[PDB]
Amino acid sequence: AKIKARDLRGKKKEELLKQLDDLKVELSQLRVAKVTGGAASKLSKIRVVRKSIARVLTVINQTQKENLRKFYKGKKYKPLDLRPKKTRAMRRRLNKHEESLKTKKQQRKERLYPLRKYAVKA
Amino acid sequence: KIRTSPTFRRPKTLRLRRQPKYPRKSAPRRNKLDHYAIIKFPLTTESAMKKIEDNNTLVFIVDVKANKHQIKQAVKKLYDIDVAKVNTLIRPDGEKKAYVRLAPDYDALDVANKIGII
Amino acid sequence: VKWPRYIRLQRQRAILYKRLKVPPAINQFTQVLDRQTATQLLKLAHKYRPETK
Amino acid sequence: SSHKTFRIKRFLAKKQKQNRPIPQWIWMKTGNKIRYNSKRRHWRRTKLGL
Amino acid sequence: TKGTSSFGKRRNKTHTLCRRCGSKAYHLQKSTCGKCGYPAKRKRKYNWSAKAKRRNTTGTGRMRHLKIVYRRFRHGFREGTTPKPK
Amino acid sequence: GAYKYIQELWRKKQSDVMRFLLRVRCWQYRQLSALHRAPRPTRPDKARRLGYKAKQGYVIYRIRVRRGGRKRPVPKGATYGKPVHHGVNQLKFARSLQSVAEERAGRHCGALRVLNSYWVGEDSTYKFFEVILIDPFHKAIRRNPDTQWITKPVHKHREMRGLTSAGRKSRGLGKGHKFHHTIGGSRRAAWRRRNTLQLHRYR
RNA sequence: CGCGACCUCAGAUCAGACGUGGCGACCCGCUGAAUUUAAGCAUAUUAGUCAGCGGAGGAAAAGAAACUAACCAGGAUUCCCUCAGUAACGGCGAGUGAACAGGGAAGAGCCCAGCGCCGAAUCCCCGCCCCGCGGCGGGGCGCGGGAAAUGUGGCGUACGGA
RNA sequence: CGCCGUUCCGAAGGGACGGGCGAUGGCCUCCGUUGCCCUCAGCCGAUCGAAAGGGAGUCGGGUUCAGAUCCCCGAAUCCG
Ligand SMILES: [Mg+2]
Ligand SMILES: [Mg+2]
Ligand SMILES: [Mg+2]
Ligand SMILES: [Mg+2]
Ligand SMILES: [Mg+2]
Ligand SMILES: [Mg+2]
Ligand SMILES: [Mg+2]
Ligand SMILES: [Mg+2]
Ligand SMILES: [Mg+2]
Ligand SMILES: [Mg+2]
Ligand SMILES: [Mg+2]
Ligand SMILES: [Mg+2]
Ligand SMILES: [Mg+2]
Ligand SMILES: [Mg+2]
Ligand SMILES: [Mg+2]
Ligand SMILES: [Mg+2]
Ligand SMILES: [Mg+2]
Ligand SMILES: [Mg+2]
Ligand SMILES: [Mg+2]
Ligand SMILES: [Mg+2]
Ligand SMILES: [Mg+2]
Ligand SMILES: [Mg+2]
Ligand SMILES: [Mg+2]
Ligand SMILES: [Mg+2]
Ligand SMILES: [Mg+2]
Ligand SMILES: [Mg+2]
Ligand SMILES: [Mg+2]
Ligand SMILES: [Mg+2]
Ligand SMILES: [Zn+2]
Repeated sequence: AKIKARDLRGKKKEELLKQLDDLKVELSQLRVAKVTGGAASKLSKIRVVRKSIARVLTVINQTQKENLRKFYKGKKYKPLDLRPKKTRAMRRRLNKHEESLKTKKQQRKERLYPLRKYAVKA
Repeated sequence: KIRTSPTFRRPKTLRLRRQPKYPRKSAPRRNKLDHYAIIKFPLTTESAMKKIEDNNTLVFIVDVKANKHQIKQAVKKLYDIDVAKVNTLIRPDGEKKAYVRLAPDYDALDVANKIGII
Repeated sequence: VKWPRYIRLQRQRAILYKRLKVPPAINQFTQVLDRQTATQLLKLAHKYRPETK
Repeated sequence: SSHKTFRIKRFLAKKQKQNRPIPQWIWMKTGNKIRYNSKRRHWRRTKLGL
Repeated sequence: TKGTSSFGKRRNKTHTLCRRCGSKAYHLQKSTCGKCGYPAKRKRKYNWSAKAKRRNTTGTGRMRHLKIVYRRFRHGFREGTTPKPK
Repeated sequence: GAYKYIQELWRKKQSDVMRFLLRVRCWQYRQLSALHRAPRPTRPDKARRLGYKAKQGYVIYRIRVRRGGRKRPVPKGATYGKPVHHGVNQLKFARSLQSVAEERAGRHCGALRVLNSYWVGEDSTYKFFEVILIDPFHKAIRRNPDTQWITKPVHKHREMRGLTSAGRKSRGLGKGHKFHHTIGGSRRAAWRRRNTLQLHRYR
């Protein structure tokens, strides 16, 4: 009955919110136990329940972001958090298309005078 | 048409409300101070027991950021009781202690047994 | 009225062009067509306007 | 003083919690060298400076 | 009486904690930091104190974000991909 | 070919026509702020031969710089040294006023790139220059191959590193026997090369 | 009086972008001493150096001659060797002090304004369709909006060009 | 880097009883709300600056190992 992220992948949002609430109720009881003289087993359960709480929130956040990215896939403007991070300097670079652009004067020069392959006899 | 005042003032011009093409944040941030966050654990000292028995008061350690209204609403939802008032102090070690008094139709001594304090 | 600075500036610039001595090369442009000649000149020109986009 | 700012009352609280002896099970740790808390403070011998 | 006797009259603080660098050098009457220069936008720093620059340069702190960049640079700042699933 | 007539016209700065225009324009420029966004180039022909193009992303700024030399900013004129360094007046700044004008436009509009500048007027107190700047992120600039060079990070604040035409004139660059000071790209570069001891392994 | 153009100038939590701060070994632009040497010291030296301010990048800056030369000539920039502690500067004192040629490392060349000719042939942005979409782009369609004749694009730039 | 300056070279008001046009609503009756227009408008200086200055309104009794004009009991009061 341990919580594993794989088991949680396909579930609905409200189903995970319910599962989250049960763990949060459980942790609060354990925190009451921590000060009323609960056995070592209950104390050790705190860390197990805390990471179970993290796992559920992780799967909720991940699932929500996955669908937001699908939502904004075809959109021109996306939320700043859905745009590539990279580094600040790399985000300000000329993009792929802009770097490939050449003036018509340079395109004609390359067509008429392409660098050739040759050899010189020894 | 005419100016009855020698002063010239900037005329009022239309100011449109924002209509973003995209939201800067994809999703709202989750509430990190929900009810389970506000109430950390109950205090079980000798003076806390006196509060329960004599003053119909529960003693909780709560998040320092929480206010009285938040504590009152969290206590009611978590344990399904009614609260008369809340007194709060911040302890010398930084924790916030809440002196929660229950309505006269509630017995803090009974409620403590439900919570597990007693 | 105490007008904004930009209003005072363009009005005081119109007074300077009257107050100062304007060379004929600049002053030749104050002489212009009358409305009746400009209307005829503009109606004929209206018949040769460049084609729009 | 009694008159205190939240920021000062919070700085003082952290200085209060660091003023304790080390746990005694830290001694049995495998590669332990600490013998005691060498960062103990006394309100009278040395002052916090703020 | 400029010595021992005059040391008893000092009970008014000149500096307090600075909210930018955390050092007790925020002059209260001048509203300025003697250490970091707050509220000036730029950080106070001089080359006649090398020792002071190495006390609070980059690396002396947490490197919360800069040390993940050093990990991300070794893989070309790849984004939007994951290892092939089991 | 009007740009040819205008160029010749702006060479007769002591003619009655141009004296009148310079005088009233200097007056008008004097009633505005020391930094002022100009709707269009006052000198379209001079601007364009300095690189300006009449397309979106190019902007003009008029900068007013006080005329005169550099007074040493020492209290009460005391320099506390040897008589060789007692000068307070008659000292001159290493850079021109046009270069200072670009620097003041570049600092104000930090998101733009300063291209060049030119002279539009002066009186006893002020000199007036118009600075040509570029928005390096407008797509009329990024998508033009012939102006992509200035959108590079290596070209940030050209006016602040002596790279503009007006800025670079005070660096003593140039080819030939008059410019031995900057062999190596700069005065410091020449100095370091000429003042570094090369201690080869085998010496 | 009103209405309408343009010009100049404002206000917006208007749509979409961009700058700020840090680090600073190396790099560019400024500003810039005095200890010190001169057996004193003021020019000089220290030194365009320390300190101070600004701006960057993986390199920077420089760079395709308004050059060197005076030869039977070389041919952008940068670096190394040498030129050379030399020509020269200097209370001609103390001290300071390059370049050209020659040999190597590397090697790469180009683009505007202008003058002209092409029906502005040019550019940005919004809407819809296809593609691609974590470097937001390509194709198509809009009696869609704007910029731009106060000049965008193509040809063309001193080696000449049309 | 910045500094001077604090009303002095500034188009410095995002407000209001009332009225007029629409859009919506609800105890849809008739009243709200909202947008625009009309009308009216000095304050003339952002902001910071006192645990002794200005500044509404809490007193009695009991209670702890250590807190109380703060807890409990009783009786009041100001502001919205
Ligand atoms: Mg061309
Ligand atoms: Mg003491
Ligand atoms: Mg003081
Ligand atoms: Mg100099
Ligand atoms: Mg050159
Ligand atoms: Mg906006
Ligand atoms: Mg001496
Ligand atoms: Mg001696
Ligand atoms: Mg001496
Ligand atoms: Mg000297
Ligand atoms: Mg020198
Ligand atoms: Mg230095
Ligand atoms: Mg700096
Ligand atoms: Mg910077
Ligand atoms: Mg970098
Ligand atoms: Mg470069
Ligand atoms: Mg060469
Ligand atoms: Mg020799
Ligand atoms: Mg002599
Ligand atoms: Mg020297
Ligand atoms: Mg050579
Ligand atoms: Mg070779
Ligand atoms: Mg042309
Ligand atoms: Mg040539
Ligand atoms: Mg106040
Ligand atoms: Mg007070
Ligand atoms: Mg008082
Ligand atoms: Mg009461
Ligand atoms: Zn500080």
